[PDB]
Amino acid sequence: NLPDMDRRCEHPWRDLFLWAILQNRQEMANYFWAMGPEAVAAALVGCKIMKEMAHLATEAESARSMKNAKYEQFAMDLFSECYSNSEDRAYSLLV
Amino acid sequence: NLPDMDRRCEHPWRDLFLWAILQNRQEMANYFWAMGPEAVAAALVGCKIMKEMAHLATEAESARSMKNAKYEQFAMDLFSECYSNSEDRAYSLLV
Repeated sequence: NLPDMDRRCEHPWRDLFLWAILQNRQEMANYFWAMGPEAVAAALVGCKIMKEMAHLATEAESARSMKNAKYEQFAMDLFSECYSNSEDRAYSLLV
Repeated sequence: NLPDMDRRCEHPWRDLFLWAILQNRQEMANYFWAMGPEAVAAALVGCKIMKEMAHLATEAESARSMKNAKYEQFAMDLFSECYSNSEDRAYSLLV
């Protein structure tokens, strides 16, 4: 059921962001988020995955880093910019 | 019962740290601590000796300096570094 190994990924930045988030690589995750098409949803996904992995982390330092992921802050700030710009396209983006 | 005056001290940094701590010379004590083999235990010893001498100090300035010795802070920060590094060798160090 796996796709063709020879095909280009339809959402390459989405895939790279997921791959970097799933292994607590927050700098690359920030870069792939800043290079992605849908950044508010991506930041919310990153927030969810980080708070899900914070429970599974064995080391205290990694768990602390996951608990201080600040991806929800990225979503909030980007939506603040969007809502200041239009305040009507912002609702469409929300829905 | 005193040892040989001609022999090298087995723990020279330990002896210098004790000598500097016992006379409220905190800069040399910090140097000898930073140059010692077992620094968490040495910092805890310095904390103990400083809080013991703070009661015996006659002048208020010296007593204040002893009461602000911040050797326990050195032990805490070094153990924070050690616990962040391994978190398993840290327990062995503790025990």
